[PDB]
Amino acid sequence: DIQMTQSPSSLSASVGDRVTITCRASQSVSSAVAWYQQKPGKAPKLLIYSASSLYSGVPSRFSGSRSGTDFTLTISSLQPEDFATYYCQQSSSSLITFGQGTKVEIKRTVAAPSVFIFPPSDSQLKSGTASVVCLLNNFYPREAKVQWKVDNALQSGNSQESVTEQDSKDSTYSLSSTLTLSKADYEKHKVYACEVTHQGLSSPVTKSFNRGE
Amino acid sequence: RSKADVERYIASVQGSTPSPRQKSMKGFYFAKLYYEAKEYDLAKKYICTYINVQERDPKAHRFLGLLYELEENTDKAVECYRRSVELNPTQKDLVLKIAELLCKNDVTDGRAKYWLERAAKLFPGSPAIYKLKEQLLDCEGEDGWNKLFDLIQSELYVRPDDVHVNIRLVEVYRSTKRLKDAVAHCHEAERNIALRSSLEWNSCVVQTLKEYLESLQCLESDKSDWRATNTDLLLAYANLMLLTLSTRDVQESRELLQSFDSALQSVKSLGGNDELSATFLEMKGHFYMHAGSLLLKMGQHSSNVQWRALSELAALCYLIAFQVPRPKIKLIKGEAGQNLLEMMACDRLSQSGHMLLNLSRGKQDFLKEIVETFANKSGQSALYDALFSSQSPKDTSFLGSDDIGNIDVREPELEDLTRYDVGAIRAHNGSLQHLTWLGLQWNSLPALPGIRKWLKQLFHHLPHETSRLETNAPESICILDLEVFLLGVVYTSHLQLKEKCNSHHSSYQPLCLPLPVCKQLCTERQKSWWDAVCTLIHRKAVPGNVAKLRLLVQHEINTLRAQEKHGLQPALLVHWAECLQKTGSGLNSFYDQREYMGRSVHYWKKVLPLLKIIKKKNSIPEPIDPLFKHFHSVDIQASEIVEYEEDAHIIFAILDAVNGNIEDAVTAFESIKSVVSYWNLALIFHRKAEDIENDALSPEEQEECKNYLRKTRDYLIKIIDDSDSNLSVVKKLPVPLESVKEMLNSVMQE
Amino acid sequence: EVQLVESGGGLVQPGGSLRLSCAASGFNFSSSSIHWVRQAPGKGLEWVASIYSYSGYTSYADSVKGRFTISADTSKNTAYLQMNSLRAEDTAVYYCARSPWRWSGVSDGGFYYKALDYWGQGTLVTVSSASTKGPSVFPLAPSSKSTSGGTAALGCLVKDYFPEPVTVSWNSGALTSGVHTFPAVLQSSGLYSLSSVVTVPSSSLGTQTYICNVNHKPSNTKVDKKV
Repeated sequence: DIQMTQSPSSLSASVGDRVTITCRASQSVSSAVAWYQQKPGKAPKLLIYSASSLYSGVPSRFSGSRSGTDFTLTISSLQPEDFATYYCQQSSSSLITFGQGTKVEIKRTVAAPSVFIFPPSDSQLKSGTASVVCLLNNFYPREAKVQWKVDNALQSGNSQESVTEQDSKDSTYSLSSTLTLSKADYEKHKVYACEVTHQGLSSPVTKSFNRGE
Repeated sequence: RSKADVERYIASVQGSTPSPRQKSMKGFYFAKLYYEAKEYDLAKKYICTYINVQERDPKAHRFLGLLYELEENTDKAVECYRRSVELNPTQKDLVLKIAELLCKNDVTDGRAKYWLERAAKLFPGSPAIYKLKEQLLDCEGEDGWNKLFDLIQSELYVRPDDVHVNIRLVEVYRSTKRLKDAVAHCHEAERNIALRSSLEWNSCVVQTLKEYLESLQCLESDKSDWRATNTDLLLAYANLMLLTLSTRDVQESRELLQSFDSALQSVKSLGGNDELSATFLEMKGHFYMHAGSLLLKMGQHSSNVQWRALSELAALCYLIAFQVPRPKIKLIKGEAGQNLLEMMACDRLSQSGHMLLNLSRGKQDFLKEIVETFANKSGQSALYDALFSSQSPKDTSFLGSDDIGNIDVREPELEDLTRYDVGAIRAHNGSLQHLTWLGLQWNSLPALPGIRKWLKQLFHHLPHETSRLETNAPESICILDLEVFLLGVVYTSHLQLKEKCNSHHSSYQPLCLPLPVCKQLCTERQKSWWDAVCTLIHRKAVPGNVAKLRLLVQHEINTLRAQEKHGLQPALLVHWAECLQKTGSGLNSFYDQREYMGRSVHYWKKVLPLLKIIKKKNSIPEPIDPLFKHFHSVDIQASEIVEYEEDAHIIFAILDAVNGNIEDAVTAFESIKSVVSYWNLALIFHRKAEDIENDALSPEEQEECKNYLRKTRDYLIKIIDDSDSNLSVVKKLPVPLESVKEMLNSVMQE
Repeated sequence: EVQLVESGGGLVQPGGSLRLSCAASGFNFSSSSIHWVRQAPGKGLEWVASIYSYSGYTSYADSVKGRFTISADTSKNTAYLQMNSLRAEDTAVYYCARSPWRWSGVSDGGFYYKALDYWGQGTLVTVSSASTKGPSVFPLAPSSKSTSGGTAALGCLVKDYFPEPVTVSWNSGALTSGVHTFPAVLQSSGLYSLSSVVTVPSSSLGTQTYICNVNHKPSNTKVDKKV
C-alpha cells in the first residue's frame, strides 16, 4: 500500500516567515499530488493541484514543488490568515490517501502556566464518583506533561486531559487534566498532588490538597 | 409447397371427415406437411392434438420430441422420446438420444447416468458411447459450480447492464435447478430500464418464468407469490413483443402473439384487485396495439386490397387499446413498480394515438366507419382469421372471447397526446429511434410537441444554455444543443424518407408507418452520438471508453453550434432559428426566453451572409461529409428572402429591447407592421405604464404613464381585429389568441 | 451559485445503518467524480469512497470496504453514501467533494484524481449505543483564600451527558471574558464530560454571584448552577 508521510506534525512560526511542509511517498508516485488548507471545524480548501499548479483563486505566495518522491508546499511570506492545519494528498490507482496533517501555530515568547488544583465537589461524592481537576492556564508552547500522585504514588491509565486551541489575544493554550475513579478509592487516600513540567517553568512545580483541608 | 398449399388442404379433409375425433386423428398427417413448410410453432400444435387422441403411437410422440429438439427445448424433447421408447423398446437410436441429451444438458441427476448405461448395452462400445462418457465427466464439481457463480457475481457488480452476463446467471441458477432464485433475480431485473429493452433478455425471461410455473418448486413452496411472478411474465411478453416486431420477420412476430394470447387467457380467470389485475389491464391494451402493428406489417408488403382491409382491422385494434383506461397506479406495492406501469400506459396511449390519427387523416371521420362496421362480433372472427390459423382452438384464445363493449370511437385530443408522449419518453430508454418517430408523427399535426420538456424528462438538471459556450468540450452540453439536434434529426429524416417514397412509387402513404416496423430513421452517425451523450450523462459509460465517448460527442458540437466547418444547409439553419424563436417566444420566464432567442439570433446571424449570395443566384459551397444531409428538395429560393430579413430584424429589436436598447428597439418595431411586433410593442408599453401607474409622483408624468397604457390597449386591439379576420395571421401569433385577450381584460379594467 | 450540501446525518446505534445525501448544484453532475472524506474529532482527513466521473465505478478504503456503498443519481443530481454495519469507530464528520473530468484520469491498474476543488459544509455522524441523557452539573469552587494574589479560579463540571454539543455561559453572558470551556472526552461508559472555568478577582469573590448556565439542547436540558 502507498503511504503519504507528512512532516512536521505541528509547526510553530510567526508572520512573514518562509514556511515549508513536506510529504514523502513510499512508492514512486507520479505528479498527482495535492495540498489542502483546513481551518478548525470548517471545510478543507484546495491550494495546489498536480504538484506545482496553483488552483485558480489561491494566493500567489503558495507554491508546490517535487524532488524525487518528496513533495513540498512552500509559502513565500506567511500571513496571519494562513495559521491553520494543512494536508497533503496522493491519488494512486483507485485509491486516495492523505497525510497526517500539519498544524501551523503562531509563535510567541514562553509563558508559565498558572496552575490551580480543585477537589471533587460535595454534589459529585453524592453520586458516587470523584473527579480531581488540575488547571494549566495561558502557557506556551503546547508541549507539556502532567503527572498524578495519590499519597505520592504515580497514577496512569485512569486520568485524561484536553487542551484548548491557541488563544487569539495572547496566543496561549490551556489544559484540563481529569483523574477519575470511584469515591471508595478517593476516601482511601488523603494527599493528592498534581505535578507539571514545562519549558517555561524554572523547575517542575506541584500543588496539592488534603481531603478535609 | 407454400403456406397456401398446406392451409388449403384444411378445407379438403375438413369436408371429408368433420367429426372432432377424425379431425384430430388427422393431426399427425396434418403436422406431416407443416414440418416441411417451416412452421414449427404451428406444426407443434397440430401433432400435439393427434397425441390427444392417439396417445399410444410411438411415431407421433417421437416426432414431437424431434420437433422440440429443433426448438432446443431439452426438457420437453427428452420426455417425448421417453414416451416413444416406453411404448416401443426396439427404438435403440432413441435410447442413445435420451442418453446423449441427458449428459449434454445436466449431469447432476443420476438419470443421465442410467440412460447412458442402457445406451451402452444397446450399442456395445460404439464411438458415441465413449463420447458420452467423456461428456458426463466434463461437467464441473460443487467447488467448480460455485467457482463459476462467483465470477458472474463479481462480473455483475461492475457490469449490471450486460445482457449476456445476467442471462448466464439465470442459466446457472437453472443449472442448479434453484429456479426460485432464477425468477427472483429475473423479477428484480425487470426494474432495470436497459434490460427491459433487450430482446434476448425478455425471451429468457419468458422461458425461466414458464419453467417455474410448471416446476414442482412453484407449487410446493406456496401459492401466494404465484401471482407476483405471473405479472412479470405478462410484462416480459409486452416488452418482448415490442422488440420482436421491429427486428424479426413476419413469421416470428405472429408466433409470439400466440404465446401472448395463451398467457392472457390463462390469467383472466383469476381476476382480483391487485398488481396482477392492474397489470392484466395495461397488458391487455398493449396486446391490441402490437397486434395492430403486426397487422400493418403484413399489409405493407402485400397488395392494395389487403392493405385497406388490414389497416381497417388495425385501426380497430389501436382504438381498443386507446380506450383502455389508465391502470390503477396506486394499487401497486412500490414506487418503482407503479411508475413503470404508468410509463407503459403513456407509451400505449401515445403510439396508438398517433397511429389512430394518421389512419383517420386518410378520410373524413374514417374512425366512425371502422367501429360501425367491425365493432360487430363478425369483426372478432375476421380478426382472428387474418392473424392466426383458424385451426387453433378459438375457445382458449383470449382474442375470440373478449367483450368488445362500447368502443368510444372518439379521435384523440392533441393536448392529451402531448402529455402521453412526454410521460413515455423513458419507455424505450430514449432511443433516438423512439424520439425521431414521435417528432415525425407531430410533423403532420398542427400542434407541435414540447421537445424541451422531453429533454427535461431525460437529462434532469441539464442547463438550458451553458455559460462556457466558447469551447466545444462536451462537458458544456445544454438542453438547447439537444433540442437543436433533434430538430435536425427529424428535419433530416423526413427529407430522406420523402426521397425514398418517391423511388418506391406504387401507392403513396408516407404517414402510415408504425413505430416497430420502420427501420432506423436517423444516420448511424447521429444514432452513435445520441447513444454516447446518453450513456455519458446518465453515468453508465466505461472509464476506459470515457475519453472515446467524450471525443465522439465533441466531434459534432461545432456543427450543432454552426461553428467552423458546420455541415449545415442554409435551410436547416433557418428552420432551427424560427423553430427556436417561436418555441421561445411562447415561454413565460425571462431566462428561457433570452436563451432560446439568443441561439435564434446566432443561427440567424450565420444564415444572412449565405442568403445574400443566394439572393444574387450564386452557388453555396457544399459540405464535406455533412452531419445533416443536404437536399435540393428544400433549397432556399429568392422569393422568400425579403420576408426573412424582416422576420430577422424583429428578432434583433426584441433582443435589443430585452437588453435595454428600447430606443433602437422601438424605432425598429414601429418600422415593421407585423402582428408579432404588436404583442412586443404592447408588452413593453404595458410595463412602462404599470410600474409608474399608481405611485405618488409628478402629475404630468402620471399622464404620460397613462398615455402608454393607452397605446397598449390599441395594439392588443389591432391584434384581435386582424386575427379574427384572417386565419394565416392567427398562426403567426407568438402566443395563443386567448392569452392576448386575457391581458386585454385586465389592461382595460386598470 | 455553486455549492455542495450534506444531509442525512445524525446519530445511530452501532451495527445500524444511515444514508447521507450530498446535493450538488451549478456544475454538470455527470462529468464530476464524487468523493467522501470523514474526520473524527481531533483527527485528520480519511478518504472513504469515490465514484469515477462519467461511469461510476466504486472504490473504497479497506477500513469500510463491503460495508459502505456510494451511489450517484443523474435525475436527482445528488450523491449518497450508504453506510451499513456501522461501528463506534465510524463516528466522524463526513464531507463530500467533486473532482472534474479535467482532473479525473484513468490508468492501467486504477484511476487517480488530481485534487478536490469543491467541498461541502460537512454533516455530523455519531455512532454510539449510549442513549441520550442530560448533563449533571457539579460545581468547582476555589478552596483558595486569595492564593494567586488578587485573582481566584472557579468552574463547573458538565458530566454524564450524551451526545455532543453542550453550550455554557456565565451569569447568563454577563461574565464573558476570562472564560475557557474545554472540549469533552468520551468516558469509557459512553457519556461525554467537559469542564468550564473562569478566573475572577478574589476580592470580588462572595460579592458577585457566579452562576454557570449550561444548555444541552439535544436532551432539552437547562441547568443554572452557582459556585
